[PDB]
Amino acid sequence: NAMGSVPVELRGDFEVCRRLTRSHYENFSVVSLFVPRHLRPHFYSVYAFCRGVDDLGDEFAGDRMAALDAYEEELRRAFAGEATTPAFRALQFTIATCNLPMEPFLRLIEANRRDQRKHTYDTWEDLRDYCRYSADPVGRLVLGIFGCLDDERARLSDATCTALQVANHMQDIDRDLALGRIYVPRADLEQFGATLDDIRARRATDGVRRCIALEVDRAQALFDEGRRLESLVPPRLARQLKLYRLGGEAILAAIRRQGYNPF
Repeated sequence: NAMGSVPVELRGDFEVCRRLTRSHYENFSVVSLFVPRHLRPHFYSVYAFCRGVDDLGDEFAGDRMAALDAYEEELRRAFAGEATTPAFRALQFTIATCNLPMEPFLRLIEANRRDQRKHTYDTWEDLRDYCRYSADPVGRLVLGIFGCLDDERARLSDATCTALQVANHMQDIDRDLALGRIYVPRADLEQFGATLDDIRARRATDGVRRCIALEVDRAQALFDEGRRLESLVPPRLARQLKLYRLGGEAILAAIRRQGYNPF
């Protein structure tokens, strides 16, 4: 019972975070299978925060930018000790207890703005750069919760978080296409004589397959580099990281076992 490790006055607010988290993330029992009871509440508040950013995505009615600005306002208030939501009161306690920096929260907010303005990616560097906002900040906050957040370990965390997002992008070419987005870099397709039109026309040409393979290799190399973090953290966090890695590696392995063919 994670709720018992939080102060009595805050248990309601953390209960909200727990509800919002469990209902939004179907696999949360796996994501938190290793987290000690005294740290689970911080997972719930951080994940409720991410859910809040998700909800202001494609299906949100209203000025996305204005909504996100207001959400950023709430976030800053939570760092000033003047939160007004149950979710953000819980986050406020978490921020303080785990000494979390503000930048990763602001980057997750910015990730949503990045997704608004880009439907296609020109280069690998552009995709990598998106990952610095959409994927990396989660890993950094997780290290923060465990007392492991410094530049060296963050660097290794980022390799893993980025690897994971790429792996997921690659297995989700079809899903993303149906939503109006292509994450496969334009230059990496052209490097093998393919184009974005191939992706739109769901054609798994030799160029397409070689481009997917290039991304898979990049992500595998990032997993390999990320792996080092597993030796630098408490064993509970280490096993959690290993398991994210295994999941990501298995996604790559299924892509390979499909001849690098989405669709």
